[PDB]
Amino acid sequence: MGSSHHHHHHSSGLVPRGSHMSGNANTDYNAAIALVQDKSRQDDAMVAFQNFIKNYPDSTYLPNANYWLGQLNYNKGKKDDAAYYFASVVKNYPKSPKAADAMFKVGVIMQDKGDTAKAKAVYQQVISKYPGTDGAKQAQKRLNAM
Repeated sequence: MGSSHHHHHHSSGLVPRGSHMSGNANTDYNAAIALVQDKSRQDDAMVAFQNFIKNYPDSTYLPNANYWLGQLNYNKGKKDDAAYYFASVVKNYPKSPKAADAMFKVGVIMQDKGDTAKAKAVYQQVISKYPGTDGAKQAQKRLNAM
């Protein structure tokens, strides 16, 4: 009918039992969504990360796992869909690098759609607004180059 969202598969294993982080969401998610980046795993990410952004509230990168999706899903030709993905993560994660990163990268699609005039300003923003962050770092090139 439409009940394809039963809460399960939350405990994968390990369960950090140290003073440091173990099973870093950073790494496992960067590994999940690295799939989106992977031109052979664009779908395997959507399945990977679905585990992250929806089924891993417990994981730090719950929001940002969507980040990697916000950039890459866009570059998948979802110049619409991930464009809002970013909007979601930049929103959700105020402290993520994604707020910058996809500010930069989804900050990129604009020109693709035709806001290299307006949205180019987006870049200028990350550089100064998101300064020295994943986005501001790469957006600096767009501020200077393109």
